[PDB]
Amino acid sequence: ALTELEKALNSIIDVYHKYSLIKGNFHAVYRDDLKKLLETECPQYIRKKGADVWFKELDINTDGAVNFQEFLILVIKMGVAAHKKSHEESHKE
Amino acid sequence: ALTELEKALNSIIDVYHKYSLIKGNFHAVYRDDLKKLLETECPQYIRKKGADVWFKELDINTDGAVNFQEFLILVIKMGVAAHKKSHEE
Ligand SMILES: C[As](C)(=O)[O-]
Ligand SMILES: [Ca+2]
Ligand SMILES: [Ca+2]
Ligand SMILES: [Ca+2]
Ligand SMILES: [Ca+2]
Ligand SMILES: [Cl-]
Ligand SMILES: [Cl-]
Ligand SMILES: [Cl-]
Ligand SMILES: [Cl-]
Ligand SMILES: [Zn+2]
Ligand SMILES: [Zn+2]
Ligand SMILES: [Zn+2]
Ligand SMILES: [Zn+2]
Repeated sequence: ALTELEKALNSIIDVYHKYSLIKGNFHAVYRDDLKKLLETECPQYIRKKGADVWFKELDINTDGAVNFQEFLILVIKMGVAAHKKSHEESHKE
Repeated sequence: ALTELEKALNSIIDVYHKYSLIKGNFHAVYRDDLKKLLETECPQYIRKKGADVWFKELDINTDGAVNFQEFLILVIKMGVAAHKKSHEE
């Protein structure tokens, strides 16, 4: 049996693999792959920046693809934004 | 509606609040609280480091607790490790 934290991380892994297995290297999310990822998995405040802008920022080692480690940058920024908004809703700030 | 990615993040947030709401400042996880988190939410290869060792690593500003930002360090390291180990055995 897995813990909720373990199942959450495996879910994030499955989301990445969903788009990394589309073509080419199995641990590479290419520009067009990331576009479909943003439109399907991400909310509007993430989408508005566009796939081209996100791809350029996420491609840390500049190899023309997004690996899982680079993908976590997007995941964490979403997590922070989600937590920040929920914190601002519980408190009438 | 919520995407699979959004739900996973909410679960992670819920996991942190589960231990931060125990006592004192509700936005802070203390040493005993972290030990509880590690023993309940984390796999063996993560636990083997030690609760005291993990706490010193996570409490980077040394205010005596792990806040949400510091907690994400653990989440990131666990995520990388889980992915790496999922492609083994
Ligand atoms: C609802 As809260 C513990 O993020 O202030
Ligand atoms: Ca690929
Ligand atoms: Ca890259
Ligand atoms: Ca607390
Ligand atoms: Ca701290
Ligand atoms: Cl950005
Ligand atoms: Cl609170
Ligand atoms: Cl908090
Ligand atoms: Cl592999
Ligand atoms: Zn919080
Ligand atoms: Zn609060
Ligand atoms: Zn506040
Ligand atoms: Zn993988």
